[PDB]
Amino acid sequence: QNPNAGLFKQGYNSYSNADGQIIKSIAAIRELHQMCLTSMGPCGRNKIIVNHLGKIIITNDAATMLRELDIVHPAVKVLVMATEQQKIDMGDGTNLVMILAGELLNVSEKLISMGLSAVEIIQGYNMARKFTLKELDEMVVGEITDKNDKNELLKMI
Amino acid sequence: QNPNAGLFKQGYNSYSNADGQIIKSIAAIRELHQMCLTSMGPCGRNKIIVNHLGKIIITNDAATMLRELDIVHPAVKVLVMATEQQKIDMGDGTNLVMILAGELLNVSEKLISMGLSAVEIIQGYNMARKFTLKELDEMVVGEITDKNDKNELLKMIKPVISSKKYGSEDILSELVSEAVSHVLPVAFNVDSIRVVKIMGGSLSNSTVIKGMVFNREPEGHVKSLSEDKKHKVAVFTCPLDIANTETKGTVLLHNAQEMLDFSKGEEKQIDAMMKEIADMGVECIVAGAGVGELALHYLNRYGILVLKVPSKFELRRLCRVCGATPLPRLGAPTPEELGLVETVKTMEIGGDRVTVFKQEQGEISRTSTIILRGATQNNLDDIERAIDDGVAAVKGLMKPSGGKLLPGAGATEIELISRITKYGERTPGLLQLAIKQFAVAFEVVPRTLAETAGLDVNEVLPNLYAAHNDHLYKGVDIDDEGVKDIREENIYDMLATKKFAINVATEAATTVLSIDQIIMAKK
Amino acid sequence: ERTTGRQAQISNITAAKAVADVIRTCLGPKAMLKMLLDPMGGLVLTNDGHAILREIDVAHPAAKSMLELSRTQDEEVGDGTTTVIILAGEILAQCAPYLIEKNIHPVIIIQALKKALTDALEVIKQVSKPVDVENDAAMKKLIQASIGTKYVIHWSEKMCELALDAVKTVRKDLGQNFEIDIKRYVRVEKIPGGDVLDSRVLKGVLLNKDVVHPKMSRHIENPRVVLLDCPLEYKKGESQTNIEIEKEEDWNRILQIEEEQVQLMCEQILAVRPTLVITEKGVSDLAQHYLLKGGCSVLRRVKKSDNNRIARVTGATIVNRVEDLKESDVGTNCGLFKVEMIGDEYFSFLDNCKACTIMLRGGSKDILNEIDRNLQDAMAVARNVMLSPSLSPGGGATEMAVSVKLAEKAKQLEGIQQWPYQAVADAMECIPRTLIQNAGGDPIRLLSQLRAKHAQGNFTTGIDGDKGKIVDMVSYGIWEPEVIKQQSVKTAIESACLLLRVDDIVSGV
Amino acid sequence: IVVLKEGTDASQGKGQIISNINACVAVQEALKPTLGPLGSDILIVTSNQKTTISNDGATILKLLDVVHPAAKTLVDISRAQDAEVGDGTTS
Amino acid sequence: CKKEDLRRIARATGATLVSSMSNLEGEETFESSYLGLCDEVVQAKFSDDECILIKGTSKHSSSSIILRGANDYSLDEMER
Amino acid sequence: LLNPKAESLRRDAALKVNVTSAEGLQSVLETNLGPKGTLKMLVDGAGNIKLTKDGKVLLTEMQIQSPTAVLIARAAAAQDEITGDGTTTVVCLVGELLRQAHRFIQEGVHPRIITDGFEIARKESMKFLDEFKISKTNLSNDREFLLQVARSSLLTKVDADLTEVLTPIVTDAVLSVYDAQADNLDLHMVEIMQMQHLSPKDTTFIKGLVLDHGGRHPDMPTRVKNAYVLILNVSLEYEKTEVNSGFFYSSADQRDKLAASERKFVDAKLKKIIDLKNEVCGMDPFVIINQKGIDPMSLDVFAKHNILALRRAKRRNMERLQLVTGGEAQNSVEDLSPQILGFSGLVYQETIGEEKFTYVTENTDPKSCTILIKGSTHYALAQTKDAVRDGLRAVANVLKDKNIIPGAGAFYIALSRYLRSANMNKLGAKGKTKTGIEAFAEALLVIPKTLVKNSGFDPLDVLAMVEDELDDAQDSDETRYVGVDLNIGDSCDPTIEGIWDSYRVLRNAITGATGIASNLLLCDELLRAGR
Ligand SMILES: Nc1ncnc2c1ncn2[C@@H]1O[C@H](COP(=O)(O)OP(=O)(O)O)[C@@H](O)[C@H]1O
Ligand SMILES: Nc1ncnc2c1ncn2[C@@H]1O[C@H](COP(=O)(O)OP(=O)(O)O)[C@@H](O)[C@H]1O
Ligand SMILES: Nc1ncnc2c1ncn2[C@@H]1O[C@H](COP(=O)(O)OP(=O)(O)O)[C@@H](O)[C@H]1O
Ligand code: BEF
Ligand code: BEF
Ligand code: BEF
Ligand code: BEF
Ligand code: BEF
Ligand SMILES: [Mg+2]
Ligand SMILES: [Mg+2]
Ligand SMILES: [Mg+2]
Repeated sequence: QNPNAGLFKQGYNSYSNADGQIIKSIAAIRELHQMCLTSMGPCGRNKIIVNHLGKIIITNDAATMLRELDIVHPAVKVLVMATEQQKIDMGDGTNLVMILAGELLNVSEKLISMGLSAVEIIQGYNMARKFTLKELDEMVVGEITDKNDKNELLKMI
Repeated sequence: QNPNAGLFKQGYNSYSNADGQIIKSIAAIRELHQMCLTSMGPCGRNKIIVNHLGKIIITNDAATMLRELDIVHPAVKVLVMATEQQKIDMGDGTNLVMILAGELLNVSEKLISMGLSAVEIIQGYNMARKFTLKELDEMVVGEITDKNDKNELLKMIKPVISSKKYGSEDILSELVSEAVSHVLPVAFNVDSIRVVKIMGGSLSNSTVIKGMVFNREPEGHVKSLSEDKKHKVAVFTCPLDIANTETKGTVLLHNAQEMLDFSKGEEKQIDAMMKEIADMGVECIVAGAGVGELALHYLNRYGILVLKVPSKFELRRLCRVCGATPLPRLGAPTPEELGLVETVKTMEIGGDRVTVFKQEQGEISRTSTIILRGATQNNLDDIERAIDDGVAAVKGLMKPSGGKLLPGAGATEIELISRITKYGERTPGLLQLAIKQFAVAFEVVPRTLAETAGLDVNEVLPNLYAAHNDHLYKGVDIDDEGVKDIREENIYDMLATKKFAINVATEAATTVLSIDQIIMAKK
Repeated sequence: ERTTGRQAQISNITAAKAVADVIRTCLGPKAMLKMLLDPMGGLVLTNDGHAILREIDVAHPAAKSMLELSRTQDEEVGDGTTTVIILAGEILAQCAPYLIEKNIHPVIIIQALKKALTDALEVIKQVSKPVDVENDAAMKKLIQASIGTKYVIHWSEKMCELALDAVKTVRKDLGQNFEIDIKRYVRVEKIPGGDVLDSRVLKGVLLNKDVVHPKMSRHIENPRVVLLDCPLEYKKGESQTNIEIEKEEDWNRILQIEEEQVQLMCEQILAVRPTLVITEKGVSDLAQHYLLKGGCSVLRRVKKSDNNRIARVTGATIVNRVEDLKESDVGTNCGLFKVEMIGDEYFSFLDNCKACTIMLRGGSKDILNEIDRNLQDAMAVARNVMLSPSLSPGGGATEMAVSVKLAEKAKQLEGIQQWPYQAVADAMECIPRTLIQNAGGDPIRLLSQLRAKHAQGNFTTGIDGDKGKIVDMVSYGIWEPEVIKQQSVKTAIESACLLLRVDDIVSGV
Repeated sequence: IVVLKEGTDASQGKGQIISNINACVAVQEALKPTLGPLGSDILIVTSNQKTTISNDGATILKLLDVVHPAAKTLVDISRAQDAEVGDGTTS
Repeated sequence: CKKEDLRRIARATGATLVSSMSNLEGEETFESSYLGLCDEVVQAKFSDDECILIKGTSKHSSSSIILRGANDYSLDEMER
Repeated sequence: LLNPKAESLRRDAALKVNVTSAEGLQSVLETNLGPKGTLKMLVDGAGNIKLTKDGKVLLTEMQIQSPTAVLIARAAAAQDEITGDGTTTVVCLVGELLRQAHRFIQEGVHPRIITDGFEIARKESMKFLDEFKISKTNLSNDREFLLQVARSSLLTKVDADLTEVLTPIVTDAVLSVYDAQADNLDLHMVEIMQMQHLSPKDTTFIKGLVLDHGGRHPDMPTRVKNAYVLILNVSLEYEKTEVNSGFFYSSADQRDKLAASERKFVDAKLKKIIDLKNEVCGMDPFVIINQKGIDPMSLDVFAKHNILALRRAKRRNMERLQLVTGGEAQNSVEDLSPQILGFSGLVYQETIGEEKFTYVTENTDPKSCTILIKGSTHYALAQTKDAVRDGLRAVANVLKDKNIIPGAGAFYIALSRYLRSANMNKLGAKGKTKTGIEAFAEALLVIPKTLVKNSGFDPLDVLAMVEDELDDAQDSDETRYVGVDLNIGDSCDPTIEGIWDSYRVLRNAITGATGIASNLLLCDELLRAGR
């Protein structure tokens, strides 16, 4: 009975944001966030991921779990991407990129609720980010004397 | 890949005329036209139509073929409708309504080709039609003196029987004109000519009785009555037995007396009812209703010939043979209610026993029967179709001056060609086209008669034309040389018929042109 | 199969939140029409919340609970339907974080929400002003208020009229509270065509049933009405009544008796000298005749509901057996008996030139159902006030007041018990916001200003619909029955409290 | 309408840890009889069709296939034991 | 009516559950002999619904509670 | 957001669809609009050919599945169900209305602004009508004016020559039932007997009442010339015991005695009438009709005394006959007076082979005629009736509403222009709401355009002419009605040609189409939930 309009392409699925899409995505992310939120920290736990070719894997690390999973949500693949940057371009901190990137988008909807524009939240976030890198350059307490003295290495690793 | 638009209804099929639909329809009609175009005329052929329930049928007639077929094209059903008008409202001319209605639409596209509007062709056709009825009222040559004189009837029914059953054209029309006179008083009802038929011999043995024949047997030992004039007869709506009570009605018995006595009690009570009527002179009682056991038993003793005839349509046409009157109850058969029968015996026809109900002079009958003998049941049926065709045309010559008549063999038609065209290039404007076409249309009646006669139409047609321009009797020589003369054989289509037809064909053919879009649905 | 943990909780919250999401664009003066397709065939082109959610089957349990909220609310007050859904959601949603993020147990969040509700309800009655339930002008500009946001507004005044002119008509105080059974005593009657204004509130009834016999009165001046249960034809025995006859002329005897009893029956009726006899059951052809010359017009087959409303605008109490037909069962107090033929369809009227019959006219059988429902909302908020002469600051003003008095208190409570309380406050704010949004203005902007102006400068300050600027209610006024603001917040906080009690969901009878 | 894994099971919770324990217990209770001087012995006819009979707990836990992640570690530590030592595998 | 209520509506107005007016060999509901004394019988409404109340009675002592909630889902459980 | 299953066109897609469909339905019915329309021939799933050009016919005769196409259909049927005319116009008006509105929606304007405009325009349209109409004197007996109303609402569905055949037959009928001196009328009192055989041009007007069920008995009156007429309604046939009964004869002929005992109840009530045809004209100067039955034995009794007995009559004929003759609808035979029979002159039963056809010719106080529709086939017999009804309810409307409106789209081309220059110097509207009334205004030009679009002459051009030949008599003052001449391509005076649109139709067409369209435009989501 119900008609259907404006279709001439092929059989896709268009999720217009004017359909509360940003939140549909926050959801998908929210789900994989909880997985990483309990892997970080010494008090973190492991997860046994079982390969799509059938291999057991157990890891505290985040960039690895995500790697071994069959992610599919486009808005999620994006954050799994950032977990790659971290593992390649740093090897460490892979877990913290997730937890924040997600938590950012979490306390992000609170704003979208009020009425804050997308572009407004973006800008404010970058403004707050660049500002956040500054403090870190000075929030810095000690600094290893670059000693590279074997014992000095053990204080870092 | 290809899209599709403007659809929100359900799965139909809309044939917009702006898609050359009028012609798609002319096609469908064109197809069933050829079937009728070879059935008309004495030189017509039959078709064996085999029922959708599986029954064989063979008929020259057109309205019958169409009836027995599973037509489906909306533009065609319309012309099949007109063939119904003709069969109901005239019984004859059913074939000519098709051939014209179609031929009209055929020479109709020639116009649509040029550019002539739908509405323009319609108008021009009606203008040419009304004009065509006028001439027919005056193109009329003779007119039967309404004589109704038996011999005068045979002059009319003979041309109707030929070109339906040509060959026994006279043995037939004679056989019917004789059935009609027996019921026509001295200063009409089609029903008063019931027709029976039975396998055996050929038609040469066909007959005409002054009353109907029945199949069942006389019921009592009363086999068949006597051969001495007059026989008092009593008809009954009620059944011969102790009536009953529509609300239950059970016999009760409190004491043995009731019983012992009830037994023979009703026994004689039946005798009573029987007796008393047998007394009033009756000797033949036709029982439209049931007949009790004891009842017939007593009557058997009173030589009362019985005849169960449940057919309330037969019983009624029966009374109009003897003179009797149907009696709702039982017991008061007034000497007035009774009727007289000359013969009521049992004859074996073709091997099987049947009861008769005729008269040899005294007590005239208003319901005669034509007993047709034949060998092929099939054929024998198409004959009863011809007997109706004639009768229908007779009941039509009645009261309002139906005797009027014009040349058959298409002779009339040829004249009508020129005469309608007279009006053609005489009316100003572009209507002149359609009016002229409407005239060409009338060339089907002649041409086909020749075509069906194996005559080279391209020869008979011009011949019959120049032979029409005092002498507008020249028609198509069914059998030879050029044409022949209508008068040469006392053959002609009466006005009432051929006129009403032209009017029905013009409606049919016109409504088909008024439709400028069609919509169907899944079945 | 099973889903324990926050897993459960979440899906419940999201479910409930989604329910809101659908009709949120139906709350406001510029509210749109959700043309829904019912299974049976036809359609529903209404924007009246409950009438939408009814036409949408849902799956998730919470979404089922959330959906029935709109119903129980549409049963208390006729209005405030969409609002309860939106609030009921935002409450659960605004708890979502402190529910798991701040790991507060469901018991605690419930203990607070139940507390914050009562305080919140105070602030409602606190800002509510009373009203003259009798002042025709106040009632009109009250009913008018809840007629906006609906297709029926282009005749707003005309509507409140038919509203009051019917609320008051079927009303009947009674005291030994006020009883207004709009349902059984205000039978509506939607008739296709004409104009909207061409509709009136006939003080009587309107049946399309014609007259039992041709030569019968088309309209008795002041008719004497007689309403009855029992039919008008030869009755039969409720036992094994079987007759045995062998006594010949006895058939005629019994067959006659039938005519005889129909006679008697006509007598008992004719006795109290009636002009109009309306029975719920049939009317034997014979009985018609004896009631014809008996001098009265007859109406066969009329619904109980149709009949018992007649017996309130004719006084004619309905009576079964006729040999008991009293004369008190008159037909006094009943104007004419018109029988207007409305477009090839005969009707019959019973106006008097306790129960009225609102007769609506519009432009389609379809468009009328819009009106009927719209009207019901009017005629219901009228009834509410009749039974609670208190009103609340419309334009979402009330909703914002409670937002602050609660927000303030919450902030000054201290203890984990604060977060859930705080949320109820943050929640409430969504209504002036949904309004401002469906208006087009900037939510973050207008609210901060509405909220501030509220914080000090009066509390009867809501947002103006077609405008989009914050206005004071008193100013252009749009108060709504205080009762609505009760339920909307009563059950919404309850709903939330129920679903929050769930930590597990299972499937199988 | 969107998804995040394409129909691919994954359990969590406190029960998850308990499932795994019990899972391992099974593979454990399995070898308990093959222990001690008077220890029972097993007869495994793998889907291979090769019939074997032994007590090297390693050899038994190798013929059990075992796919449960958790319970599958008991198969690993049993193999290592038959390496760095050579005996005690059962235990 | 619910016969499980009348049994308790009657012990509560002191009345008598009239099985069939007889006693020895006659016929009567026996004026106030079988009847019950109640303070007031009223049909209170509750939105949508509307039931009867026999509040205040001779020897009733009795009570009866009526839950009101958000919907049937919570309500069934409230009572539950 | 959602739950499995259940689809829903949302946002501007839903509006896109709604307008889409409407525009569509519009184009599909435009063809059968105007006298110069198109005759479609639609056949059902059984092969029942049927011709039409009446929007309603074509509309309720089709299976539509488009939700918007229904709300528009239903509102259009609800129009032929009140004004009985203009079912076609209303579908175009809601169509063209949505197109004109979609243009300003497409540019940005919130629909609520185009709906606001519509209501505003609507009122102004209905005001303008009351100032545009033409109060015609209640004075009937002006058959001349009414015969122009008959032809007006007839050429919209008739074979041209047949218009002239039915134009009177309809008017005389309406009049014949109408009660002069203001009062009222109920068309139900105009029987519309229809019979096959002989084309639909042969149909006739009977001042009396024609029926089917004739005297079913041989020795019956073939034609009761000049006589009384009994309006009967009591069962003149065998009956049964309303309580379970049964006979039990113990004696041989006791049977018989009980046989007649059953029938005797008949004759009891049957005698009370047979002596009435004695007690009146018991010497020749007669016919009973009866709604119920008349068994065999009884038909004899009546046939015996030459009393034409009819049985099973259309029950609404009680009232129709009670006007064609005057006699009371005699329910029971007890209190039956000889001074309450009715009277008719020639009352003859034309038998058409198995078919009986009793007429009630020659009357003194008719007040209830019968339009006998003739016709060779069923398809024509169908359409011819659907033409009479749509043109009879059309004349009787000219009476009810003592006003009339010039046709040829005069009123539309008028209101259209008016609204244009109105708000230009009215401002008695609103802010950006001018859009909506502007649309509504331009919208109205449907009828004039479509009217000629069907004829042929270019809509844009000929309508331009009316716009000129119009203000011509405005820049020269004086009022001159202008319409589109669907024969030439120039304008003309509707009133002079004899072209009229019934007032109540226009009043329920505009208020109607707007009701739908204006409520469609405020739609933003098409649900489809609830298995
Ligand atoms: N004897 C005949 N010779 C020439 N034409 C005849 C003869 N008899 C009948 N016809 C022609 O038969 C034609 C009609 O065809 P027919 O088969 O009789 O169909 P119908 O009579 O049903 O139209 C008439 O035009 C008539 O001229
Ligand atoms: N005229 C208006 N201007 C601003 N707010 C309005 C106006 N009309 C209704 N309201 C507010 O919007 C809500 C009513 O909207 P409505 O769409 O009628 O929802 P419901 O179905 O709950 O009545 C209430 O908060 C009321 O205060
Ligand atoms: N001959 C005519 N010339 C101009 N207008 C006419 C003419 N005859 C009737 N019309 C127009 O016919 C229109 C109605 O179309 P019609 O086909 O009757 O559909 P409906 O009446 O169902 O809307 C009226 O608006 C009227 O103005
Ligand atoms: F998991 Be991280 F890289 F320490
Ligand atoms: F075929 Be026809 F009727 F002579
Ligand atoms: F919009 Be609500 F239901 F009055
Ligand atoms: F089984 Be063990 F290796 F002794
Ligand atoms: F074609 Be409409 F109904 F006059
Ligand atoms: Mg012939
Ligand atoms: Mg409301
Ligand atoms: Mg019309």
